[PDB]
Amino acid sequence: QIELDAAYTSLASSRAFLAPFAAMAADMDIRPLYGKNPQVFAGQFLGVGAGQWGKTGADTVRGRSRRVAADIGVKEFQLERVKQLVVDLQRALALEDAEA
Amino acid sequence: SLVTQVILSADDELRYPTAGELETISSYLKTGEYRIRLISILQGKEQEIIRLASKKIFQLHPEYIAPGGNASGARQRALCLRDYGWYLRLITYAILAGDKEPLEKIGIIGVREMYNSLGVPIIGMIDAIKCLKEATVEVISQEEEDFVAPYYDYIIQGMS
Amino acid sequence: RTAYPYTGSGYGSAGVPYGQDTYGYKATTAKSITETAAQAGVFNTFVKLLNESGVEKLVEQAGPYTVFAPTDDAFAALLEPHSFNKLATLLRPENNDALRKVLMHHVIPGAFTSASLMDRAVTVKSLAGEPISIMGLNKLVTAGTAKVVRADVPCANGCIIHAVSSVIIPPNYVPVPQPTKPVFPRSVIAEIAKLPTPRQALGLDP
Amino acid sequence: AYDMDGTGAGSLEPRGIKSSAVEKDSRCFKVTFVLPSQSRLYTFRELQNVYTTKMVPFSSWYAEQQRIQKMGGKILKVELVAGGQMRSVGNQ
Amino acid sequence: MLDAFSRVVVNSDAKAAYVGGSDLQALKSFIADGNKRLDAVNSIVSNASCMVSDAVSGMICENPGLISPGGNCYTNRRMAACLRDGEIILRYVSYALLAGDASVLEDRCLNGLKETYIALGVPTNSSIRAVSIMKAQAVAFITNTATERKMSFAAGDCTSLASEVASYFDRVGAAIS
Amino acid sequence: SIVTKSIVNADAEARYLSPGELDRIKSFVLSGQRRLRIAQTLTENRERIVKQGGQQLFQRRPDVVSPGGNAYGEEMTATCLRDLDYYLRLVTYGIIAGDVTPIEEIGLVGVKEMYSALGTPISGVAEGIRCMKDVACSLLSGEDAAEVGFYFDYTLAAMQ
Amino acid sequence: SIVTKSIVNADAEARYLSPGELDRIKSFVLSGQRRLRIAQTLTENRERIVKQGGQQLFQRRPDVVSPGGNAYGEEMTATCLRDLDYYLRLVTYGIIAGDVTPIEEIGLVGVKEMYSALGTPISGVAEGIRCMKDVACSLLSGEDAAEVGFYFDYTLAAMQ
Amino acid sequence: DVVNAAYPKNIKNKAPVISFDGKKGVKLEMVTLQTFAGDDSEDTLFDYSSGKFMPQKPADMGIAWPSGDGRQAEMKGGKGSFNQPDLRKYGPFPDFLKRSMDL
Amino acid sequence: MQDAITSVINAADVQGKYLDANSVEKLRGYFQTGELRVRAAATIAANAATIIKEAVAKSLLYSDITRPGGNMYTTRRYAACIRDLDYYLRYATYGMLAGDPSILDERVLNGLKETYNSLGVPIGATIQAIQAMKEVTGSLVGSDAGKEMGLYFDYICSGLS
Amino acid sequence: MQDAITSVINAADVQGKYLDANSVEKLRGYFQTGELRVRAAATIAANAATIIKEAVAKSLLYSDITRPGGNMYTTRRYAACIRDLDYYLRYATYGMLAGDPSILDERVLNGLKETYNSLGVPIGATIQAIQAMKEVTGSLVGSDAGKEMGLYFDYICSGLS
Amino acid sequence: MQDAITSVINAADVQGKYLDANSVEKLRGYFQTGELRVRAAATIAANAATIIKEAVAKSLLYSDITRPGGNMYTTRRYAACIRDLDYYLRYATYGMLAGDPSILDERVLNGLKETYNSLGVPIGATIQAIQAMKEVTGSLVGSDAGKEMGLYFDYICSGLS
Ligand SMILES: C=CC1=C(C)[C@@H](Cc2[nH]c(/C=C3N=C(/C=C4\NC(=O)[C@H](C)[C@H]4CC)C(C)=C\3CCC(=O)O)c(CCC(=O)O)c2C)NC1=O
Ligand SMILES: C=CC1=C(C)[C@@H](Cc2[nH]c(/C=C3N=C(/C=C4\NC(=O)[C@H](C)[C@H]4CC)C(C)=C\3CCC(=O)O)c(CCC(=O)O)c2C)NC1=O
Ligand SMILES: C=CC1=C(C)[C@@H](Cc2[nH]c(/C=C3N=C(/C=C4\NC(=O)[C@H](C)[C@H]4CC)C(C)=C\3CCC(=O)O)c(CCC(=O)O)c2C)NC1=O
Ligand SMILES: C=CC1=C(C)[C@@H](Cc2[nH]c(/C=C3N=C(/C=C4\NC(=O)[C@H](C)[C@H]4CC)C(C)=C\3CCC(=O)O)c(CCC(=O)O)c2C)NC1=O
Ligand SMILES: CCC1=C(C)/C(=C/C2=NC(=C\c3[nH]c(/C=C4\NC(=O)[C@H](C)[C@H]4CC)c(C)c3CCC(=O)O)/C(CCC(=O)O)=C2C)NC1=O
Ligand SMILES: CCC1=C(C)/C(=C/C2=NC(=C\c3[nH]c(/C=C4\NC(=O)[C@H](C)[C@H]4CC)c(C)c3CCC(=O)O)/C(CCC(=O)O)=C2C)NC1=O
Ligand SMILES: CCC1=C(C)/C(=C/C2=NC(=C\c3[nH]c(/C=C4\NC(=O)[C@H](C)[C@H]4CC)c(C)c3CCC(=O)O)/C(CCC(=O)O)=C2C)NC1=O
Ligand SMILES: CCC1=C(C)/C(=C/C2=NC(=C\c3[nH]c(/C=C4\NC(=O)[C@H](C)[C@H]4CC)c(C)c3CCC(=O)O)/C(CCC(=O)O)=C2C)NC1=O
Ligand SMILES: CCC1=C(C)/C(=C/C2=NC(=C\c3[nH]c(/C=C4\NC(=O)[C@H](C)[C@H]4CC)c(C)c3CCC(=O)O)/C(CCC(=O)O)=C2C)NC1=O
Repeated sequence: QIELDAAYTSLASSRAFLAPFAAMAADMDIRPLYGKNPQVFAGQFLGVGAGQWGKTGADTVRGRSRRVAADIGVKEFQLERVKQLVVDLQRALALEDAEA
Repeated sequence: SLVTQVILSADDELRYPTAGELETISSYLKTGEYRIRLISILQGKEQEIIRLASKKIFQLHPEYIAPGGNASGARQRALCLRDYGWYLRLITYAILAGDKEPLEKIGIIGVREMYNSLGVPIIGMIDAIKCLKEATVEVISQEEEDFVAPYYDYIIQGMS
Repeated sequence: RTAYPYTGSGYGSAGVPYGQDTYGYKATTAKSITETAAQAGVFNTFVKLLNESGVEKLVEQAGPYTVFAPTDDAFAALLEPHSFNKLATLLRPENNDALRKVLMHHVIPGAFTSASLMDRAVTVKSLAGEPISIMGLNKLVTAGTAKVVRADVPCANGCIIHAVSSVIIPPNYVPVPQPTKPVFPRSVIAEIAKLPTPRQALGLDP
Repeated sequence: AYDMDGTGAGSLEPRGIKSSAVEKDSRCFKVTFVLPSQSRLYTFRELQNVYTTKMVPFSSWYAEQQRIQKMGGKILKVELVAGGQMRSVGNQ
Repeated sequence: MLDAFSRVVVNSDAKAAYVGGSDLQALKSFIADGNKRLDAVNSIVSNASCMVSDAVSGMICENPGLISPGGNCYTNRRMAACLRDGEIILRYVSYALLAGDASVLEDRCLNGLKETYIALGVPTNSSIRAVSIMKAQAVAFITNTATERKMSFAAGDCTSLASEVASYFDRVGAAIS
Repeated sequence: SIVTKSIVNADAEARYLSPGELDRIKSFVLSGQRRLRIAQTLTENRERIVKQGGQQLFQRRPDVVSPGGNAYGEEMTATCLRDLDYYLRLVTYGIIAGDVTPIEEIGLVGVKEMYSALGTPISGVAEGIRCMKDVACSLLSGEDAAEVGFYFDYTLAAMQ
Repeated sequence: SIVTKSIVNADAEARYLSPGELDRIKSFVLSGQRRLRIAQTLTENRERIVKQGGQQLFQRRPDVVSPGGNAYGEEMTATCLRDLDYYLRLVTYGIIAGDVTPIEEIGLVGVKEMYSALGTPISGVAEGIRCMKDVACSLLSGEDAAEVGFYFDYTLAAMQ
Repeated sequence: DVVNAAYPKNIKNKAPVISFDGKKGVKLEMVTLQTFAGDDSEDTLFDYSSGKFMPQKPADMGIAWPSGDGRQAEMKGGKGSFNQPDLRKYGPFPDFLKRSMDL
Repeated sequence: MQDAITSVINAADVQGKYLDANSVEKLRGYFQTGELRVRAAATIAANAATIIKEAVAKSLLYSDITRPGGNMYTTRRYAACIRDLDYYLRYATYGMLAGDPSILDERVLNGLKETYNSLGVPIGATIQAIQAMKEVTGSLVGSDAGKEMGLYFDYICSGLS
Repeated sequence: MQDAITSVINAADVQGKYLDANSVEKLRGYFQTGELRVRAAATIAANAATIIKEAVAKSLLYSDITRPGGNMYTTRRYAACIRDLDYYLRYATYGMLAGDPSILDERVLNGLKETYNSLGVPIGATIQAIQAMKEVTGSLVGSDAGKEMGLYFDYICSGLS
Repeated sequence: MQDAITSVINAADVQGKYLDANSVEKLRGYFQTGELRVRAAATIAANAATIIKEAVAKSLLYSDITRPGGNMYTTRRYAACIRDLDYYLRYATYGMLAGDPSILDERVLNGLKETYNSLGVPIGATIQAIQAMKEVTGSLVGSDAGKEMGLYFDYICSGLS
């Protein structure tokens, strides 16, 4: 638990690292070359091409806050695995209390 | 072995193995057991062959057997068959790892200074290996002895 | 024949080889910080707290450090009635946060041997970030509240290790409070009644 | 200049040792190693001591450490005697 | 005993030197903030009768076995001595802040205090907390961040005198440990 | 080729060629009949392998052909397919030489300097060769597609 | 800085600093008052210098922000401006250090390896710094714009 | 051994704990009263490890490097046909270089 | 620097005996997987830059080693990483072909953890990068080939630890 | 190898923040003494041989290290001294200009006391030579400049001790 | 690298005194044996290969370091021995002429036992080879000349131990 809480403080520190530029690029005019209107040839990027969408969809997004978020999901998997292991250990300790 | 030569030779250029080299590993591994089947044939004929090697190395060179020569005496001749046994054992290694390094990292590199500090005439040892290759042809059929022929004459080329 | 002879060969030589053993540039033999302490058999809680807290990566580095690693009798001496107030809360498993600074106050950038502290009082901040005053007078070298026990231990990267008698707490370190209950106000009318109205602030009402 | 101009694979100068050394780097290691020649028995050159301990620079430690293992050497100990750690500016 | 002027004399006697131009910039900067140092000693000695009761009673509410019978603050004569060495230590630290060097601290206050407190049976770890509350108070008074009495000052940086008085209490707290 | 660098390898080492080197020159020349058939398939399929090669390249990288892309207009798009005809030609050389040595010193050595100096996205031309690879391996059996595709991905590796 | 490499220059040559080196350390420190004013202008103009910097960058390179571009979406565009805030910061270091030594070992050494390994078009980020340069030199007089622009174009040169 | 079929599921009930609450009745209780336990066994019923796991290193082979010269630490298959014995024996060696047979 | 055949020949030679049935039994086991290793080393050579780009973005791309003060901040320091991760993915490819991890400690592992401590490189983040790089390598070469290539990654991670 | 500006930029960069008022406050303090350091380094370059000739004649010229058996007897050994003292007066000049003693331990102090113990060079006489050399350096550059140049001499003497 | 005359001159010079009667007394003792050492170094140069061939055949020729697994098995490893034994018989010849073993530890002994431990060369068999080589050297040069040449062999064996 207390290394999952250290992962959440690193996600909060990674967003404050980029928040002067995340809001500074929020009122720029970023016009692409293709991909939005269908009158321009986009090629592969009409949607996405041939298997490159991923197992989830968030794994194809790059960034400092997406990369520490995948660290959180692998760290919360190991906490939830061992929190469900103390449940059936507590069942067997109470199941052996009905014989004395 | 052969894969080791490709990993090394590709490692000094800081690159993965190219298209041609991966052929050289793939073709070598597909001819795998036939070396394995062949070495078991030769291991069952080591007492076969070294007895035949002592046939002609000494009828060709009675200088070494005679009193005064290096191989004169029982215990000198005793290891004499042992050197054939190690060489024949080395060739089974070379026939398996399909190249010359087990015949070169052992046996060949610095062999002359070994023998010259021993008194064994280095020209006589060349005929000993040539005698050993002459002996391996009889207990081996025509199919597989030219598979093992290039491993012998490398030793003769290494010793000169 | 002079006692302090020298090194070298050829003429103008004193019969002693170069470097006293024929080696000009001697390969070192010390280990690094944390396993020079692991071999000592006295810094057991110190090396273990470093490994758990992640500070041990910092004092792995090659920078010339002057560690003031307390022997575990110092850690065993943390059962003051006083010092247990400000340090017992770190025993909780979520408070690794303060444990790194409190341990990072024991690392000093630089190689300050005790012989280099001949009646000299020089301060410095740690790698924790706050100043510490090293204090060598009357051959009693002090590091905050250290009162160093063993003089120096030569380490790998030109680093030094001094054994201290206690644990140095950083100056502006406040102890973390114990885990508490998030309390909420039961009513809302006991709090509108707790706020002074504008007519109260001008003295118009009692 | 430095060894990271943009060279990588498929570039005109040959693919080689690329060190992360800055402009005129002033960091240097103190290394210790044995490096048997493995080539004297067909060259017959004179013999030289193979156990050396010397200060190699940071600019060329990686090439040297990459090469000491090329010829079967073993590195007994290395340290960063001169230079800082995590230092953005000042390695020059 | 020495001061900050005569510490660099007996350092310059160790090299058989004259006190030349290299060392006088250390001392002319010392008299440059000489008005700052006297503004730091005056914050200590004006609350010094109240800091000693603030610090000894903070030791009691942490380690209450001293006032327990058989303890070391139980007898009322034995309590009045513990208020005395709270302020004799504060008398010798304030001389060390005044002189600028801890020689008079390490030749008169700590000269045998360690074998005193063993032979009186005084608990040494509570003598650390009697000293170190006065460390945390004097760095609050000199930085003027004491939370219930602010003194008037010409404004500016003072953090070197704060760490200097924190360095003198650690030489007390290490010499009696 | 495998013949020329198996020589220059043993050339530098002051020695002849081992059985490991001469049983592969032997193994390569018996492979030569099958190599010319594979290169013969790609030789007169360049109309489809290139034109369908640039098919998927634009449908995957519309930026390079869109206005502002390097291969924009009737002109650059023709040269946009010209380079693919080059690299498809070099793969036919590598298949017959049994190595990327022809592809090495033509189209690979210093390729990043050219395309960086032409303003062309080098990653874009790497995408073009991958699109040609799926068209090429779709024209051959599995035993051949492990070769013809094998030389493309080496070109993909060196081109980034 | 000019102080540290004028030292390490004369350090390597086993000598002290010449008048040519010491009349410029002297000339640089008297220049230090004017340098802090110039860096002080860029320090609290990063809101406009960066945001208008990415203004012209997207108008000149819509591919990088269009769908498929490296800086596409709300996420990458924020990091798209983050790097410009980095390089604008390093130029403030170079102005105060009187040299691109801070910009050299931060953001320039091995920069092509990073951006090639991130998939970012290195030419695109070079276009971004040029757009910041016109905004920066528009904030200062002619005597200053010959400096603040002077450090940007060095970053432009090393970034391609 | 589990030989306690004399002791059922009703071992540690501790029937005689008795609380008088004054001069009235004895108020008999069967509270189980566990120990200051801890049940000292290793490798329990589940894994309890979610990632953060590359701890495995080979054992030290002395002066050579680990797992390199295991040509002395193997079994064998054969020995050869002639094989003159040693007669000087000079101690068994620690693997007789960091170089292998195939140097 | 020994492959599976070199290690088998060495152990059979170090006792002075011929290649018996047990020595050839392992050699036949290596030749059976000879077809799998080349195709594994084939695709890894193709997607070398793509694998390293996937590992760093999945393990340590946005962590605060990437930010200022972290161990990977400056562009020289970032560029050293992908140079550094290239060796792990490359030398692991050599171990996968040779079938013996002797080349790793010969040319990678020795003086490695002693070098990162000198530079102050975080060994913790390094292993997780290799673990993430091992995870993507199992994507390309398949399951069993990933088991083979993965068997040398953790060998690096174990000794580097 | 950092000057005062490099050290200020490093500490302000290592936290990822800009150059605030405190970082520029020290930088302004360094630029104020920029005029003093050059003139200090000016005269020291002129009187380099004269300063070293004054120090050795004032500290260790006639002591019995100079006589037979002493550590400085032979002409090679005497000539090594003034070569050796030249570095201390030279590198101290670099620290006086850079305003940071990082260059000393980077290029002088590391492996220095460990080297003199190998040769058997007396560290006691060495420091007194540098102390006497510090005394004459305060003669030339003045009082405060001598305080600056003197601040790096004892830094050498401290670490060399 | 000092001979008997160099060592005598050094000790007489290191006290700054002339060559008195005691210093010349040893020098006359060295010149008396000057005729013996050259003839000793004469025959050793002639029978260099014969002496080394006699030592290895008498000490470690048939021991199991010579057999597989032993420290001397491969031909490169065997050839390194007689190359290695040549230095001991050669440098001992230099010490016999110079009359001072300073050249041995200067050029042979330093880093030698630390090198054999690295390679894993058995120091026990090495000394017995030199002892056997010392035994044959007393055969050629005679008794007293063998006492002289033998006096530097065990000096190598002592320090190499
Ligand atoms: C920072 C240092 C630190 C400590 C000193 C302890 C202090 C402490 N103890 C408890 C909490 C508790 N403390 C006790 C202990 C006792 N109750 C008794 O009647 C006995 C006399 C005595 C034991 C000898 C009990 C029984 C609980 C309830 C929770 C539990 O049993 O686990 C709590 C949780 C508060 C709450 O939720 O109510 C805290 C902070 N924990 C810390 O983290
Ligand atoms: C010049 C140096 C100098 C000092 C530093 C002080 C300290 C000091 N205190 C006492 C004497 C004492 N000192 C203490 C003090 C304490 N016990 C505690 O539990 C607390 C931790 C601490 C108070 C803060 C007590 C309790 C006595 C009384 C012993 C007694 O009366 O028998 C004595 C012995 C004097 C005597 O009783 O005859 C001295 C030397 N006085 C000095 O002259
Ligand atoms: C259980 C009993 C108990 C106490 C009595 C207080 C005692 C106390 N006060 C302070 C801390 C302090 N104590 C004082 C002392 C004083 N303030 C003044 O203005 C006067 C001069 C003097 C009282 C006469 C000062 C000035 C500080 C610093 C902060 C401040 O109060 O402004 C500290 C150190 C910090 C800490 O550990 O919390 C302690 C232990 N705390 C306790 O836990
Ligand atoms: C409700 C629960 C309950 C109890 C716990 C006992 C308690 C108890 N015991 C006695 C009364 C007594 N208790 C004792 C017992 C003893 N006296 C001794 O001196 C011995 C040390 C000890 C023997 C072990 C004796 C001897 C008497 C008096 C004779 C008797 O009443 O039996 C009385 C009556 C006292 C009176 O008359 O006021 C009571 C209430 N009885 C109860 O009804
Ligand atoms: C101080 C020197 C320095 C630089 C420059 C630097 C760059 C840097 N740029 C990054 C990402 C990135 N950079 C971009 C940049 C761009 N996209 C575009 O279209 C434009 C052409 C361009 C910006 C003008 C994008 C899109 C990412 C995220 C890529 C991804 O998520 O895969 C990352 C990874 C995430 C992070 O940690 O921030 C680093 C480290 N680090 C440094 O230390
Ligand atoms: C693995 C490679 C390898 C080889 C070959 C090897 C050889 C070797 N041959 C030796 C001796 C000898 N070898 C011979 C050999 C011969 N006389 C003849 O007429 C023949 C042509 C020839 C044998 C076929 C003789 C006579 C001696 C004894 C010489 C003596 O000691 O007087 C010795 C000295 C000890 C011993 O006999 O074991 C070695 C080490 N060592 C090795 O490691
Ligand atoms: C072939 C076996 C082998 C390896 C592995 C090797 C590593 C090696 N890594 C180095 C640096 C480095 N390595 C890193 C790596 C990292 N930073 C992080 O945060 C990550 C955890 C990690 C990437 C996975 C960095 C940042 C440097 C530069 C350190 C500096 O400039 O101080 C250096 C210093 C010289 C240079 O890069 O030119 C060497 C020699 N050398 C070898 O011969
Ligand atoms: C045999 C090895 C080999 C190659 C590869 C080669 C390439 C090459 N490509 C060129 C141009 C070009 N190449 C492109 C290519 C592209 N535009 C895109 O959008 C795509 C990403 C990409 C093609 C798939 C364009 C647009 C030009 C013209 C650039 C200009 O006109 O400025 C030119 C200059 C004109 C010419 O002489 O053809 C050469 C020499 N030469 C060689 O000898
Ligand atoms: C001039 C002073 C001096 C000496 C003495 C010296 C020794 C030295 N002996 C070496 C190897 C060796 N030395 C031996 C020696 C022996 N094996 C045995 O069983 C015997 C006990 C012993 C013969 C007496 C062997 C077998 C090797 C090769 C080790 C290997 O390939 O791993 C090597 C490694 C490189 C090489 O030979 O090219 C050096 C440097 N170098 C010097 O500069």
